[PDB]
Amino acid sequence: HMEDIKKISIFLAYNVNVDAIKYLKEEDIQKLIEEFGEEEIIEKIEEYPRKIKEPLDFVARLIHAIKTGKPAAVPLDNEELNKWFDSLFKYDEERMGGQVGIIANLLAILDLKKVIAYSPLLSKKQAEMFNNDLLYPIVENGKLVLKKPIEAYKDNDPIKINRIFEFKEGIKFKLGDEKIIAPQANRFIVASRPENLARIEIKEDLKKYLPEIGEMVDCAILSGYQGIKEKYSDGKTAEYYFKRAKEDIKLLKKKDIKVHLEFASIQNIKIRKKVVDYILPNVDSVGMDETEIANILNILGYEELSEKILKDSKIEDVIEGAKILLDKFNLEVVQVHTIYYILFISKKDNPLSKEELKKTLEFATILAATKAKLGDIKNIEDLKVGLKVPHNKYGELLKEIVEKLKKKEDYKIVLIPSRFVENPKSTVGLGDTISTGAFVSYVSLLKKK
Ligand SMILES: Nc1ncnc2c1ncn2[C@@H]1O[C@H](COP(=O)(O)O)[C@@H](O)[C@H]1O
Repeated sequence: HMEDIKKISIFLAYNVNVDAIKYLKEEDIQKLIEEFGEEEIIEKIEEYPRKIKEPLDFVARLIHAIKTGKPAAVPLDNEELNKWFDSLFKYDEERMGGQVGIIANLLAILDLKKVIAYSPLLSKKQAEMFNNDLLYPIVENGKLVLKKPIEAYKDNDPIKINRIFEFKEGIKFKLGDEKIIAPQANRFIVASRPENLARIEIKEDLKKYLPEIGEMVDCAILSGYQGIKEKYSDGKTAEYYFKRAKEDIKLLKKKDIKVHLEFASIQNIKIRKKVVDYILPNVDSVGMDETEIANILNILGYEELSEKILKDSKIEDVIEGAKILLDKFNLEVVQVHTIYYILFISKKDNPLSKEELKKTLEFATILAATKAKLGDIKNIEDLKVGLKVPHNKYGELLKEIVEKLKKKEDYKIVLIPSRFVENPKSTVGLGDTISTGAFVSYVSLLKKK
């Protein structure tokens, strides 16, 4: 369990935010009903507002989402309503949000050699969420300077905050003559994609220093493409920002680094196709689940294979879909993870051995089990709790099937069962945790060679 991971430097971009979370109870929803009126809410629920313009909009959309138990996200109509919303519906706790912020703080906890995180906005309240060991790129006096986020914040900068409302399964309240029971625990999110506050991009002053960043770094993890809009009020489009994102990878890759992408669940099929066209063909590693790999194969035209994966979920079909992704997009490794297993596929000429790829995946299952059972990771010593979680029994059966499948190839295929937690404290961002552990451990073993 010796960690060669600490010898790795990494760059992260682009999405960082603050998560203000409210843990709802029956008493909280009852107070909203009395304050705003049972009859006005019912009338508003039939209206089904697309955006929240008055406090009654948030109340109606929240109750509507609890009734279905399905996730829902509704933005505020205007950014000038932020202070009014926060003073009206107070939070329980604030913490770091976003794929960059969460993973960077975790990598800083794991004593990585150098962790450079970048985000467009850096207010004082946001810069205090970062770990003190993190570094933020700044241009001053015509040179690239890495300084700590608390020493590089800006007072005039806006802040991006996601207001999250969690409700447990079976929360019961009465609205009118209807009795409402939550069929499933879920989250209702009040958040906005960046426009007129910031943009998903590396600013023009830092773009000339991306190759210099790629020299002092071993690998990069890029995320946040789901926040790009189709059109913008100033006249810019998604193509404008996806082209520049393609430029950032090319500038970073003028030096020898590995770039990793975690395939996020993007509802917009048009932005999802942009990530397949602009980002995926230009990175070196990709991680996803069974649902997203079927979405990718569907975009590539393998509709017959996409339907088999979503309907039956047999490992032999998922393996065949990952081999299509590997050969088409100049990738080095494809990683597929579920609740039962995590699959790893590389080409035959990969410098790592079969047993080394297993050790890479064994670290990913320990880091994931720790976060699922503990709910959060605050110290390196906490990994011993994830070690206590035994392997999935059904995944051991899948492992034997993969060994037998190799009866007659140019691929290194490794399967390992996942350390499943029966009663996890949380499940948000667990896919980013497994994928980061596998990629970071994979870059470690390549560095030894
Ligand atoms: N109770 C659990 N114990 C361990 N791992 C889990 C548990 N629930 C979910 N996971 C992992 O979380 C991943 C979710 O990633 P995603 O759906 O891509 O965000 C799954 O593929 C599982 O590997």
